[PDB]
Amino acid sequence: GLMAQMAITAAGVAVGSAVGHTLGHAITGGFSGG
Amino acid sequence: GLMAQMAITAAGVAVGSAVGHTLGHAITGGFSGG
Amino acid sequence: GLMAQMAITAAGVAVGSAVGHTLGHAITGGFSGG
Amino acid sequence: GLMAQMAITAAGVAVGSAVGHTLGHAITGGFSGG
Amino acid sequence: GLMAQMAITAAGVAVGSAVGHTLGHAITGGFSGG
Amino acid sequence: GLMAQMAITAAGVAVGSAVGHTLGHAITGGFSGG
Amino acid sequence: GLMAQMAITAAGVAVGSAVGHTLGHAITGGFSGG
Amino acid sequence: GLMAQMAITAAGVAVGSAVGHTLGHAITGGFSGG
Amino acid sequence: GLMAQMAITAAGVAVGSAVGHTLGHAITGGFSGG
Amino acid sequence: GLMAQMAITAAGVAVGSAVGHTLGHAITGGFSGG
Amino acid sequence: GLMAQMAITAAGVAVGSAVGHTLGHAITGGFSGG
Amino acid sequence: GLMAQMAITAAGVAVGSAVGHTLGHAITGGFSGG
Amino acid sequence: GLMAQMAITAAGVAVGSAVGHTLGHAITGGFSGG
Amino acid sequence: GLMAQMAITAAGVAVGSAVGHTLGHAITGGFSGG
Amino acid sequence: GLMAQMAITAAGVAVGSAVGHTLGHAITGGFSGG
Amino acid sequence: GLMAQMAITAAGVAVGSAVGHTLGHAITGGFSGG
Amino acid sequence: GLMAQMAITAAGVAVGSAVGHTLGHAITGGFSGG
Amino acid sequence: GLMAQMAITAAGVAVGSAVGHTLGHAITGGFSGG
Repeated sequence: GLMAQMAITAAGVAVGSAVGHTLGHAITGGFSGG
Repeated sequence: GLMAQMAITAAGVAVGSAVGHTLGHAITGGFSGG
Repeated sequence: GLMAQMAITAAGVAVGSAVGHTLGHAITGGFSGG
Repeated sequence: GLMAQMAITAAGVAVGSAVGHTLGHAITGGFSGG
Repeated sequence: GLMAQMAITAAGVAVGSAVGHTLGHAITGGFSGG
Repeated sequence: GLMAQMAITAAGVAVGSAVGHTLGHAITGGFSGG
Repeated sequence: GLMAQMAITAAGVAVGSAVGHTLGHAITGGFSGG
Repeated sequence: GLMAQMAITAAGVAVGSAVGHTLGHAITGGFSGG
Repeated sequence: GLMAQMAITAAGVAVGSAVGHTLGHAITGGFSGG
Repeated sequence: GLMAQMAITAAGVAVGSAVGHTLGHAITGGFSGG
Repeated sequence: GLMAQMAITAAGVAVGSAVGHTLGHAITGGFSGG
Repeated sequence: GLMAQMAITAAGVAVGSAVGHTLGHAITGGFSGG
Repeated sequence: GLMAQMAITAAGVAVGSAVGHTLGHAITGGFSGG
Repeated sequence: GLMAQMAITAAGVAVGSAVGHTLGHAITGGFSGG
Repeated sequence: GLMAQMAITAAGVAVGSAVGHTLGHAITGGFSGG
Repeated sequence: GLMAQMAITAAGVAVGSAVGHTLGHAITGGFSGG
Repeated sequence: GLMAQMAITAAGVAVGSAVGHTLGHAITGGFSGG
Repeated sequence: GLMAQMAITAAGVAVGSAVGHTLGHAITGGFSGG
């Protein structure tokens, strides 16, 4: 029984082009993870 | 019995082009994950 | 018995072009996940 | 017996073009997921 | 016996073009999922 | 015996063009899913 | 039973080109991880 | 039962080109990890 | 049961070219790791 | 002005079960394609 | 003006089960493609 | 103007199970491709 | 103007299970590719 | 103008299980590639 | 204008399990590549 | 204009398990590469 | 214009386990490379 | 214009475990490289 607060599971990834945010956390301001 | 607060499961991914946010968390402001 | 608060399961993904938000969380303001 | 608060299951995905929000959560304001 | 609060099951997806919201949650205001 | 609060099951999907909301939840205001 | 506050699991990654943020944490402002 | 505050697990990585932030922490401002 | 405050685990890495920040911590301002 | 000697264009495909020949060429004997 | 001697274009494919030949060339005997 | 003697273009592929020949060339005997 | 004697282009591939020949050339006997 | 005698282009590959031949050349007998 | 007698181009590969031949040349008998 | 008699180009490779032949040449008998 | 009689180009390789032949030449019998 | 009779180019290699032949030449019998 595993837990993931933020999970992005992509086994096969092939990106020809990606301008800007890509598969990440663009967090701004606040985030209460405690 | 696993739990995922934010899950994006994409086994086969092939992106020709993606300008801007792509498969991520563009979180702004607040998020209570505790 | 697994649980997913936010689940986007896409086995085969092929995106020719995607300008803007794509398969993500554009969360703004608040979100009570506790 | 699995549970999914937000589920978008799309086995075969092929997007020629998608400008704007696409297969995601454009959540603004509030969301009580606790 | 599985449960899905929000389910969009589309096995074969082929989108030539989709401007705007597409196969997602454009949630604004509030949502009591607890 | 499965249950789906919001179910949109479309096996074969082929969208030539779709401007605006498409196969999603344009929820505004409130929704009591608890 | 493992836990991941921020998890991005991508087994096979092949990026032809990616200008800007890519598979990371662009955190600005604050983040309460304690 | 392992825990990862920030985890980016990518077994096979092959980047043809990546200008800018790539698979890292572009943290600015503050971050409470204690 | 191991813990990693900042973990970037990439078994196989092959970077053809990467101009700028790459697989690191571009921390500016503050970070409370105590 | 494109030409296709054998064309089977099916944008959205969802096959629950298919025992035997399925969406292919079961060519036996001869075929003069020159 | 492209040409395809044998073309099977299926953008979105989702096969639950397929016993036997599936989306291929079961060529036996001869085929003059010169 | 491209040409493909044998083309099977399937952007999004998701195969739950496939016993036997699947998306290939089961060529036996002869084939004149010169 | 590219040419492919045997082309199987599948951008997004996700195979749950495949016993036997899968996305290949099971060539037996002869094949004149000169 | 490139040429490929045997081409199997699969950008995003994710194989859960594959017993037997998989994405290869099971050539037996003869093959005239000169 | 490049040429490939045997080409298997798979950008993103993620194999959970593969018993037997996998992405190779199981050539037996003869092959005239001169 | 490069040439490859046997080419298997896989940028991102992640193999959980592979018993037997894997991404190689199991050549037996003869092969005329001169 | 380079030539490769036997080429296996895999930029990012991550093998969890591989019992038996793996990314090599299991040549037995004969091979005419002159 | 370089030539490689046997080339296995793997930039990033990370092998957790590999019992048996691994990234080599298990040549038995004969090989005419002159």
